[PDB]
Amino acid sequence: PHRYRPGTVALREIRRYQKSTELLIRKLPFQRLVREIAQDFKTDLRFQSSAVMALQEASEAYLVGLFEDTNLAAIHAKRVTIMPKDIQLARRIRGE
Amino acid sequence: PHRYRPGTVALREIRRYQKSTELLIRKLPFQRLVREIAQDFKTDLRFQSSAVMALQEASEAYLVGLFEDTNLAAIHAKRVTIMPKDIQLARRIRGE
Amino acid sequence: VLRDNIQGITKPAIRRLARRGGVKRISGLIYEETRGVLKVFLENVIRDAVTYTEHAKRKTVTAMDVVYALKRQGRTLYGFG
Amino acid sequence: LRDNIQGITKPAIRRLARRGGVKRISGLIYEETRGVLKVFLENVIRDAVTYTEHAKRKTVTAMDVVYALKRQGRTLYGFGG
Amino acid sequence: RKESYSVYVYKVLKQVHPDTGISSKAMGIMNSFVNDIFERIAGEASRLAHYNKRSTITSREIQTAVRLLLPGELAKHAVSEGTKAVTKYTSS
Amino acid sequence: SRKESYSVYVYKVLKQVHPDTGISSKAMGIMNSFVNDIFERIAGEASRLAHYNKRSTITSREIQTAVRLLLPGELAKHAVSEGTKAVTKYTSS
Amino acid sequence: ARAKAKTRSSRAGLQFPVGRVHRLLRKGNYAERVGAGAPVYLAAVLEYLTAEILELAGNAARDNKKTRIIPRHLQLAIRNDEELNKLLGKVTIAQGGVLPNIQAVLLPK
Amino acid sequence: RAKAKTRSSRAGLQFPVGRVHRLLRKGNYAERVGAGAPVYLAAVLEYLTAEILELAGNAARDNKKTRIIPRHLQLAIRNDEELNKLLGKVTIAQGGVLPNIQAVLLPKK
DNA sequence: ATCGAGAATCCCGGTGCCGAGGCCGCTCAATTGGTCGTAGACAGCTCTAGCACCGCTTAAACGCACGTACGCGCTGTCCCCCGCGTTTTAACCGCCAAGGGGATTACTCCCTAGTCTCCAGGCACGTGTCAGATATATACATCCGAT
DNA sequence: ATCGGATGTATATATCTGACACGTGCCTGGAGACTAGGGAGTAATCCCCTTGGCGGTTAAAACGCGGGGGACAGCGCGTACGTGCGTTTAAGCGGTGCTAGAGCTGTCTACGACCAATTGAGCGGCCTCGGCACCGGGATTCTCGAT
Repeated sequence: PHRYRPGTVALREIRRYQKSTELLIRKLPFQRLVREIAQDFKTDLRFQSSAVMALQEASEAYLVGLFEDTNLAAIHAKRVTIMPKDIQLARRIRGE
Repeated sequence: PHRYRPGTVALREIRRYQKSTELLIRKLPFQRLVREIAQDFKTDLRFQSSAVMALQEASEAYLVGLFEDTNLAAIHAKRVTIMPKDIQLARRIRGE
Repeated sequence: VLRDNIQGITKPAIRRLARRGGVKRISGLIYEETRGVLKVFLENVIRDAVTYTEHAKRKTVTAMDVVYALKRQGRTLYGFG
Repeated sequence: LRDNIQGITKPAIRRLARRGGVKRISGLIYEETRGVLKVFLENVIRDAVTYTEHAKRKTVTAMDVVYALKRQGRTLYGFGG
Repeated sequence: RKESYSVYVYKVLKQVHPDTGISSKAMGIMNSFVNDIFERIAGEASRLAHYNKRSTITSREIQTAVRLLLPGELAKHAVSEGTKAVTKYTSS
Repeated sequence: SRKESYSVYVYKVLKQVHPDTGISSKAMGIMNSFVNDIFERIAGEASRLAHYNKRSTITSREIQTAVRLLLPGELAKHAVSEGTKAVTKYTSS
Repeated sequence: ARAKAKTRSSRAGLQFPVGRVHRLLRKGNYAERVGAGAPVYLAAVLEYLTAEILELAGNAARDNKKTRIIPRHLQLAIRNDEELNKLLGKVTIAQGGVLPNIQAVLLPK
Repeated sequence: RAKAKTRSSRAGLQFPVGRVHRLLRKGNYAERVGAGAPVYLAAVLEYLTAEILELAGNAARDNKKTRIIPRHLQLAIRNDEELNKLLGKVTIAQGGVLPNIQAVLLPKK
């Protein structure tokens, strides 16, 4: 049967998700997580849909930038797979 | 015919220069460099002594922080020596 | 009361975010670390957003509160508001 | 006037690395460090001279340096302000 | 009444790309950009006025703020784009 | 008289926390710059808070919200407690 | 008695509102007084920056065979220009996506 | 006149309520300034100063010094995690750096 | 180093749909003419600190020789993440329904800006003095080369 | 593992010295009294956007299964960076002089705040058809298993 090599489909996914501008995170689970987190600050708190969308956009942008930094740190260590130590180093150098 | 093994005195001067607060950079060369850099922006410019001291303190604090990030990046790549690639990665992740 | 919604940030979602970030291979421990850092960032933003909402004597978190919180933390989101 | 970048000697950079916790240093660190230091100094001094020129002065005060450093986020305590 | 720069951004667009439109989301983003740069330059000008013990914000305050904020030639043209306008405003 | 600083008040607080400890001139200037920086941070955050809500007055509520926004949790709770105690004592007399 | 009204923006040859910028500066809690030429200067700078972004945004829209500008075109224009990227390096654009970039080490040999 | 008592003494503070009120009024922050705002701000500033000075005095005692120097202030700030977070982007002149060596560089045998 | 099967993706044309653009009615904020207070532009004086110069001393930078240990390349193991097929599952969309609270206006009341008078807390200015930096002698913690 | 030589810290003591802290005069800014007016707290109301639920589709998530490629450990090499020593350079350090210019003072005029009509620029409502999303098809290009 036809089977692609382990490297090419990841590159196709990279190109596909770099051309697009969509979210790639499901809206309802993210909204549920936002309400769960906000429940620890004020009880019976209502959210505006624009606020949830803004939170999703900001968190996604932050995660994408952190992932570029993680990829840079992985390549620096002569690696292709990103590891949690790469994320930790990126957050340390950034200041988080 | 007495010698210290490599790294012993290199382990020294870390405690020595982290225990101290002196500038470690010569005053007159740094003042000359500051005047040379400033003479490009404006001709016949005077400097207060406190201004040059503030510039020196800021520049050394920035360099020490950058060298800390460089050391972290070098350790991440399973190395002890710091290389210009380490400085480049630190500056890239810091957003500079 | 909601619980265990951090697991709703699924492994394919983190994989897609890594693909957008330019990542070819992803380790198995990336997902938990990413969930943790996402949670930390989300509490950091939401605390300030709820502070802004409470100062206005409002019970609804508007998008302007989120925008102000992000600009306070140095994110400066464009679009909303 | 000219060639004052070499006044930042290699032992000075070694002492700066020792303060930063560096144990072993390659030979190319000195030139890269001189370049980064020059870039940082130009970035700070340009705004310091801008603040000086706006005030219609001919001397660069420490306050101008402090204001420029705050404008780049490198807040400094000890020289007024 | 909600006020924005939508008509002004559209007018600027028509004299740069006469046959190009713009979406509502992009217009909102442009409004956010204009408000952000407005408050950035105004805050820098206010800081400059406070530093020099001046109680007024003049055109040179805005000029110095533009020099401090905008990087490189992006400032160099903008200052000119500012100064010419003031001259045209001065000679009615 | 041609200059104003916080050296008197910082030294008064120093004698309360450490009755037998002094402070150098450089450290006193650093403390003055720290106090000035925190003053600007809180005042600017309060001004932005008053702008966002279409208010024209900076009150204790704006300062309290600015303290909550700027300072970290355990430090901001104690700062809020101290400010509330000061406002209640001032209002009582 | 009074002459025909002439707006300040057209007097300075601008498209952005000089009067609105003057009003915002007066009511923005920036200084006790606001000069006459400060709103003109600020409006000119804002209009110049708007035109500078819109030119590259229209170029990017044309490169995608589109006649309208979407946030993707604004993001591409800002991230492609070095000075615009520097000015907006800490700015997030909704629905803008990211710039296409793949590291050379990840490409197939 | 029923004699003058400072508002700092009325609020049980050491920082000047009147000076803070004057600075808030003259700082172009808002059109009006409330009565309790200088009291609240003076209390917060006094508490923060007390925290800094207490930790700096502890550092001076640990260094066998009866006078606080910038090194003690830097040690106090960097050894407290929330003080460090508050002043993360702040440089202390003549403050030095916190003594710390990575465990990898230490000799292993 | 080639060749071909097969999957991924680009291009052309037709259909539809909803939102950017244009037009009109209508407020209300920008204009214009005018007066008045005062902010700073400018002339002038001062004194101080920034720049230039010189001689001496010695701290530090530089050049060089030697060694060793660590960066780098190569090789082998194996394990774990990726591609892919099959089976849940809950995200999403369309739709309905109740009501909570976010915008609005009216009213009034009290909190703060503003002004006058008074007086005392804080800022230059000066001076004693001891905390600490430095120098000298003594004791031990550690590093290293054999053993 | 272990011991002794050889350094490099720590420790105790004397000895200046120059910032630190405290007293003192005085002056300018804070406090008390009093008044007017607008910002905002408080009531009340509307309606719109949020929350909650439900049914059907199906795209996305979960899970298992090869299996090949990358992570990692080990080994050898050789060279580049340390450590120390001798030599040279120039940085501190202490004066001295000179003057550019930062800071402070006194007029006084142009510029901005403020106010009272006036009206046209811009905002809100409302069509409306064209850019773009989608589908359906074919054609083109990239990838991998075979020589």
